[PDB]
Amino acid sequence: RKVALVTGASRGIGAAIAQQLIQDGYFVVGTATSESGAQKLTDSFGAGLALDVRNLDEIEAVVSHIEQNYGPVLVLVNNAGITKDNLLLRMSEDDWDDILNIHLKAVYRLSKRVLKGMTKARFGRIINISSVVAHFANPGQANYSAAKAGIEAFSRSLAKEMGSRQITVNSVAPGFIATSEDIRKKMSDQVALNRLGEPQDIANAVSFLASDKAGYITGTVLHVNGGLYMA
Amino acid sequence: QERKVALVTGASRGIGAAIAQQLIQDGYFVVGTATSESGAQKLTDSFGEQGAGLALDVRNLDEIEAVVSHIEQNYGPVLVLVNNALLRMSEDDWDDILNIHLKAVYRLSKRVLKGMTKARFGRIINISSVVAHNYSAAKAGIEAFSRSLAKEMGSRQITVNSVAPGFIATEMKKMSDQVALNRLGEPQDIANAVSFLASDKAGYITGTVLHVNGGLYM
Amino acid sequence: AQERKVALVTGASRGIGAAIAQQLIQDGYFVVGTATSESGAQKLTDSFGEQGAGLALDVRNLDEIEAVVSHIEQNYGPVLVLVNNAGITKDNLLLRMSEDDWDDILNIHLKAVYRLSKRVLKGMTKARFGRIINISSVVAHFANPGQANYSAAKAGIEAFSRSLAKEMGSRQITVNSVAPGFIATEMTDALSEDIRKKMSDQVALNRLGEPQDIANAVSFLASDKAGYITGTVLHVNGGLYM
Amino acid sequence: RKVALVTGASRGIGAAIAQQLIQDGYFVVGTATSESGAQKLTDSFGEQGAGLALDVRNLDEIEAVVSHIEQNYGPVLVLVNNALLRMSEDDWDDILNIHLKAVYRLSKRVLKGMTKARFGRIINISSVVAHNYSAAKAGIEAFSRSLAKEMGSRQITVNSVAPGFIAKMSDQVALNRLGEPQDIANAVSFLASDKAGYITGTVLHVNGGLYMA
Ligand SMILES: CCOC(=O)c1c(CN(C)C)n(-c2ccccc2)c2cc(Br)c(O)cc12
Repeated sequence: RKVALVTGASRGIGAAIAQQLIQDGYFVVGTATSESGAQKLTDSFGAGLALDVRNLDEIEAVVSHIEQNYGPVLVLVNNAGITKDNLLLRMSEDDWDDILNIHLKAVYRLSKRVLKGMTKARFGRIINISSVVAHFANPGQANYSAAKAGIEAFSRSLAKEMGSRQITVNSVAPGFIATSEDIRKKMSDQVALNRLGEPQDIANAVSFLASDKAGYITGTVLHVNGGLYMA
Repeated sequence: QERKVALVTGASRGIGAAIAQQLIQDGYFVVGTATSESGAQKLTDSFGEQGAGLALDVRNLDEIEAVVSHIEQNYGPVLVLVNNALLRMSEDDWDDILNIHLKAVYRLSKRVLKGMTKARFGRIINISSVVAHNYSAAKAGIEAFSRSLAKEMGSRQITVNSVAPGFIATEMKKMSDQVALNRLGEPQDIANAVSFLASDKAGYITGTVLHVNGGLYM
Repeated sequence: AQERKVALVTGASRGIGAAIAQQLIQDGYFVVGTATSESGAQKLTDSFGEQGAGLALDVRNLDEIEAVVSHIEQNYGPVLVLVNNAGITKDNLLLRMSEDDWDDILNIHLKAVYRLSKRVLKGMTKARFGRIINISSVVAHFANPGQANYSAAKAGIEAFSRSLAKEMGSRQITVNSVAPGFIATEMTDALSEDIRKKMSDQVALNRLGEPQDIANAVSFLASDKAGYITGTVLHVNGGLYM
Repeated sequence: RKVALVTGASRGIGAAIAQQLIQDGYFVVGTATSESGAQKLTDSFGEQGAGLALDVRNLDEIEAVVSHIEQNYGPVLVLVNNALLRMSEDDWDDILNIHLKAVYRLSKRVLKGMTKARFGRIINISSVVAHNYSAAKAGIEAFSRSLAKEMGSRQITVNSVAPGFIAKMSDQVALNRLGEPQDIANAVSFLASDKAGYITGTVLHVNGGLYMA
């Protein structure tokens, strides 16, 4: 069983991805911010670990541990949902740094860390979860938008570098995903499919990318937003 | 015949052939079309029980309508439609290129629209051409057109997507140096993309271009 | 007395930053440019004459940024054209990209943009006039290896610009990005030739660009002739990326 | 003076574009669908422009007009091409023919003169937003890129300009107001000049923040 590591697995999009990767035949390590969260994950499967994506030493702890115990990480899903929206005039340095750290830096550190296993193995999937706001301006989301756009760019670069070693690096960019009724309808009017998304939709795409069926897809953003944004 | 019907234009060889074979494993009844009767006869032989080969020249509108009607009568509504593949040139050559690559897609999409609207399910997938050994006009045209169709067909729960191959093995090779994964694709790689798009796992993906080129272009 | 509007151009010593600063002068802005050293700043003064002023600034340091903007308002006027420009790189394959290679590049490019942007808004919201032009790069969209940190920073700049353009619209402040491609620079001058040609093969126009090309683009957006363009990316790459 | 051809110059955006190109210093030939319309254009241009009748439907008119321009005024070095559902094939054929077929023919026709002078600008303006992924607009934008790659070798630039709301609609716009024809003419004048020599294959959006790409 190739092992797959899914950060932010406790709920929503992350939970759906970890479950789906189980069904796909992967042994799945899901992580959560606190130890309450990691044990549930242990239960939902039958391995969860607590990880703060902001800390380098924790990241080194978890990955080093997994390679000893289960096997080298061969599918890495970087998923994070935390937001700290504010208009720029009201957005603090801490508000900026936190979101940049949790979304973008974490992708750099974990992607850097797993390369070794993937390179030896002749096989690798790094799948980064971005968002449609990387491309759609929404106010109060300066920090979140920038982080997600940075992840997509990062993925393209990393895809060039590691392609020789048969490792694919892609981003999946969810649209309006479910998780005020008027706010909901205004979001819906924009989507061509005329509805909001569900985490299963993202899990389905990540599963595809994670499989042998997507061995020739790399350096791409796969959009899953029902026509909200086309490109 | 019980299964949902998928129609794959130009299913004779390579990518077309591979797409149609996959859609069959996926559980669709597949009608693969070739330009000539001899070509369609071959398809019928190879699909066997779970398909049929029909002759179609995608250029003629009456032939387009005749073929879908024949399918509608014999097999069932067309729920999946896969349209398989220098401007300083003659005007005729250009018009021919856009009749085949763009007008046809428009015609077949309009033609099958009703059946998909009724079932409230539909897949339209357009395969752009293989890269020669980026900003090609046919590809660009086709991808811009998929986005627009997708905007219109969306309310009815129909997805329109294109799939862009890079270098795929035809026959043949340092073109592969240009590819990040460092090799040429296989037709099956495009087949796998189409199958994911064609299935119930891709219900919220539309207006998109799914690139299958190993990082040739990003 | 000085009666021109003030433009601040960060990283104006050489290449693209230099050309931008020289051109905005010709456009009739009073241009303050920055350099990484006091000696670098001096040269800018000896170049901007009585039409501009040089200042030393390490864009990674917040206090230093607050001090410089404060000093501009104190000696020259509010900053109504902000051009965030930075050329510094720290290339490496992710295998050998350290934490500091990452942090430092993200701080110089993306962070600086956030900090300087934020510090000049109110001074722009007051005069109801405003231009923030953020220099991006084509490697934000054009996969390039060994530049993961620089590509992420630049792509982030573009998205940040879109988001701010939305919040600052009511106030008549435009926020755009300009994204140069393969521009002949001091750094591009150092490379081999079959490789510079390798770069040019990819460009549709079949040549490398000039800093003046980027200066021309920024002057246009900075001027009264682009008052209805905001939240966009202006690509100046000769067809490298379409 | 270098010659600029501006189709559909009779009113609004096309009119503003022709006037700005004159100020910039080009000799401007504006086209109108009928002969009186062309005469009107001629009157308004003073002695620095001319008006010709051209119904862009007919390719045959394009040969006569460009030839007419070549013989009387000079070679065309700047060419501005000015401006959708389930409807009959015919409506589609007509829109495409105006928005895309005419452009192709015009672009092909001025290509040798631009090629010989080592200078060229083709600038395609898409239609205003009504009242995004509209087919004519998407098509024209896609077409401009393809033309850009092919024509780049000859130092000819091909770009697109995409207006938003040009004179609530205003509430959707970031700058909170409608644009003016002059907004488009300014963008066009920039691209048409020696300032924009390294810009090709792009779409210059001038929508006040309506859409951000
Ligand atoms: C069948 C509808 O599409 C077209 O007829 C053409 C398109 C595709 N666009 C609309 C997305 N294109 C097109 C082709 C390549 C790139 C962009 C647009 C056309 C170009 C010319 Br010229 C023409 O006469 C017709 C079409």
